[PDB]
Amino acid sequence: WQECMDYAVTLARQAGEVVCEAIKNEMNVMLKSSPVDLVTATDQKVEKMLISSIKEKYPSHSFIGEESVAAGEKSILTDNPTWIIDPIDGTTNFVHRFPFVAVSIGFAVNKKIEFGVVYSCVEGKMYTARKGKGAFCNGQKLQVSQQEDITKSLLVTELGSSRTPETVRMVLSNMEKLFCIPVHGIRSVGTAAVNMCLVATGGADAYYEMGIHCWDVAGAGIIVTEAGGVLMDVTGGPFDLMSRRVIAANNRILAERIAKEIQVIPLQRDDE
Amino acid sequence: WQECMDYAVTLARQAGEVVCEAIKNEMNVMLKSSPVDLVTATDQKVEKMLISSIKEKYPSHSFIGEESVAAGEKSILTDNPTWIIDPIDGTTNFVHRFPFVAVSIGFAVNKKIEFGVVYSCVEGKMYTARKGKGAFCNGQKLQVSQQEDITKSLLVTELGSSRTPETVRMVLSNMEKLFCIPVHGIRSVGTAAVNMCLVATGGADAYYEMGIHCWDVAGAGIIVTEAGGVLMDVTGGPFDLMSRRVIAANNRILAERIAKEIQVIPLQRDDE
Ligand SMILES: O=P([O-])([O-])O[C@@H]1[C@H](O)[C@H](O)[C@@H](O)[C@H](O)[C@H]1O
Ligand SMILES: O=P([O-])([O-])O[C@@H]1[C@H](O)[C@H](O)[C@@H](O)[C@H](O)[C@H]1O
Ligand SMILES: [Ca+2]
Ligand SMILES: [Ca+2]
Ligand SMILES: [Ca+2]
Ligand SMILES: [Ca+2]
Ligand SMILES: [Ca+2]
Ligand SMILES: [Ca+2]
Ligand SMILES: [Cl-]
Ligand SMILES: [Cl-]
Repeated sequence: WQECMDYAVTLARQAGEVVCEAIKNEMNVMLKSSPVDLVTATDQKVEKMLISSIKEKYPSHSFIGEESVAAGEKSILTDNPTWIIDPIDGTTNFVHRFPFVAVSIGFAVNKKIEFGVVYSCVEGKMYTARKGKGAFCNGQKLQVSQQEDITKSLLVTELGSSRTPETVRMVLSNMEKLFCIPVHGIRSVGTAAVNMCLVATGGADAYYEMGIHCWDVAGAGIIVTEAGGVLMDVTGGPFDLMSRRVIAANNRILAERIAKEIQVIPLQRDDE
Repeated sequence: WQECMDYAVTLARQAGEVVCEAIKNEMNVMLKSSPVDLVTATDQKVEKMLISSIKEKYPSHSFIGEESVAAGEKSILTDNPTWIIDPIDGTTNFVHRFPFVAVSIGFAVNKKIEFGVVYSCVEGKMYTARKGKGAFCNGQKLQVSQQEDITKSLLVTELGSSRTPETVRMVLSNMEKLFCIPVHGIRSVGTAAVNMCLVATGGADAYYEMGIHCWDVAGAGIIVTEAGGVLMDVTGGPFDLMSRRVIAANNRILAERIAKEIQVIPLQRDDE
């Protein structure tokens, strides 16, 4: 797998420069399922680049990509080596030139993530992790924080892609409960992968969100765990790559305290 | 005033050095008005260093410093050349190693801001702006976005320092109104100065918040305006550096719209 991983990094840095060059220019913004669900030509171009370059070196491997799924593909995970890709995580940020956009790649064999590569191109941070090998950012080994007291934690989360009054009110309600525990604060950088990568570095204590997809957490999840953290479903149950929900914390203590506070929003699984 | 400005940029970098060095070490985290209102020995020393270095060259100038005010000094602005200082804007981030901390310095004469210096030490970004000279970040001229459609804007704001149910509910409700207009999204990096600087670059279209202090925005405000932006009061009226309220936008079109949507949160002015 090291051959594939080293290849993924080269590919990530490559797709990374395409994105980071495109960000400097005027874009043609297009909508997908709503006026806030955006996509551009770069999202599509980069994804086709990645898939081709991968199936060119590894023709037997399967692929699960955000735009490919929107192109007609089904997001079904088998035991076969599968590349779970998100060409640009932070499309809205990308469109606005907000300094946080990443290229995310996850690789799963036997339905388990072997390695994850997350490239934050604007800042030039390459986050990588291989099962049992550790998590790193530009050669620097990562380690999650040791905070076990919720009232002294810094959390990260996003408001979501939905504008439905009920869904929104529930998200804000969950945000309120945690906020008033209280915790030191809540941050929102604009991308699931980076938010999680910040938890891995220890700059944030935990991340939680409902509404995400497999391509959002496939690369960063392994990075949090290899940094010493834990992944979990919002329900307190085990993490599920297709569940649309996740809690990426420094330790099990915060994860369960957070789970205890938030109310689940009904979501449709990616494998349905 | 240019001499003062040149001296300011130097002092800010020197302070930035100190802050960014301490951020990697063990620190004594103390409390101010509550368990979530923090301060560290670095906040205290950096301010003392700044005020002393300034008082040496310009002994006839006045100062307004967060920690000085906390120590008993009153935040009263006069027509005399006053240095409005925020040693560390983003103390909670500092304590958590969250990659966004800034040293802010605002210089006012006749109660108007002449220049501002904001140094984001972790990123090594020096934001500066003299009235009528333009705003720059590391020697590159800044310019706000041109979005006049609120439904395509990206806003930045913070949840605040209060955990009072009543207040937290107004903050989240104001957030709910803007989010469901809808807007493309809402971000929170954890520091008012940087949030405003991101608006000056165009990465975000507008920033708003009620609860900040004069030292939080004295430096970044001139950067937004010099970048082509506008500072406004939540009432839609002119900006009042001592009111605890602010709307820093790319243009008046968006600013007026935000002021229309949000509800005022009762607060004690800095001059009361
Ligand atoms: O659309 P995308 O920009 O690839 O990814 C989005 C980002 O990860 C965002 O932070 C998260 O809150 C959304 O749920 C995702 O869909
Ligand atoms: O305490 P400080 O970190 O210097 O300043 C705070 C930060 O700027 C924060 O982002 C803002 O939301 C608060 O209102 C400020 O008081
Ligand atoms: Ca998307
Ligand atoms: Ca994407
Ligand atoms: Ca994504
Ligand atoms: Ca403070
Ligand atoms: Ca401060
Ligand atoms: Ca501050
Ligand atoms: Cl905070
Ligand atoms: Cl958002």
